[PDB]
Amino acid sequence: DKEWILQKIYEIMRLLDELGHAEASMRVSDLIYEFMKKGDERLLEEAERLLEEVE
Amino acid sequence: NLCPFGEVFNATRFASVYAWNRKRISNCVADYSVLYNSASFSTFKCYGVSPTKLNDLCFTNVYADSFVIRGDEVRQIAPGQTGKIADYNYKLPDDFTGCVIAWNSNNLDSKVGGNYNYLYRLFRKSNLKPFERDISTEIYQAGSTPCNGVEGFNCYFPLQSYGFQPTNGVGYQPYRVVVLSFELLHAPATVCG
Ligand SMILES: *[C@@H]1O[C@H](CO[C@@H]2O[C@@H](C)[C@@H](O)[C@@H](O)[C@@H]2O)[C@@H](O[C@@H]2O[C@H](CO)[C@@H](O)[C@H](O)[C@H]2NC(C)=O)[C@H](O)[C@H]1NC(C)=O
Repeated sequence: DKEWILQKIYEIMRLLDELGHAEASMRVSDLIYEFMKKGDERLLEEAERLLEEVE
Repeated sequence: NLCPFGEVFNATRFASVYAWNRKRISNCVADYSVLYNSASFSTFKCYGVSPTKLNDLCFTNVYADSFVIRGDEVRQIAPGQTGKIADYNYKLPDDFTGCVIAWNSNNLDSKVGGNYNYLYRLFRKSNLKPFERDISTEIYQAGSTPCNGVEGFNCYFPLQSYGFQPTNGVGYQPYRVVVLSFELLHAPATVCG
């Protein structure tokens, strides 16, 4: 089930690149790195919030 | 016969951090005072040596590793550090001897709409060894299923671009980084001040 989080965060930063918002994408990329080192799932919520602010 | 620092610091194009470029400096006079007193660098941190004594030392070889990273990642180009660069792109050893020099290149490496030419590695099976360069493009398997060369659910191309835009905040602006590794293991010494 953990794997679904990685896929969703990944999709968010890929989407942000396509919207022309590189800074937001780079901010989310950092969540991918941290996620894959931890059991902290709140990183998904943060990535989702960043996307909502951008859109 | 001065060392080709101009070819390192004033290069038209820098390498991606995942594939850092190593220039060998040898059989020359390294006028380090040119770099230290240029006042064009934001970072000039030396390990195992003070920058003000470089002019008085000889080295066996000097290797200049050049690449581009973002501002907030500059602190990872140091001994003892961790992070996506320190772990997957460019690792410096705990006993590193050398100088890390970096400067803002927002007026060179940034483009309107974003410069996506520079790449970093986000996914890898394990951490890099010191001064290891991994330029494989094999798709990373994050999940339980085999990828077999196909991207998809939990299978990713390991590299991700840095979208460097002129309007990015400072931590997201590009920085050109040159790491001068000093081989101070005694030998005939081909690089002198
Ligand atoms: C890297 O290049 C800078 C700038 O070089 C100048 O501008 C270039 C476009 C080209 O026209 C060069 O021939 C010019 O010299 C160097 O900075 C200059 O260094 C000289 C010598 O110390 C000094 O007199 C100038 O005032 C400096 N100019 C500026 C704007 O700082 C820099 O030294 C070069 N770095 C290395 C390692 O060679």
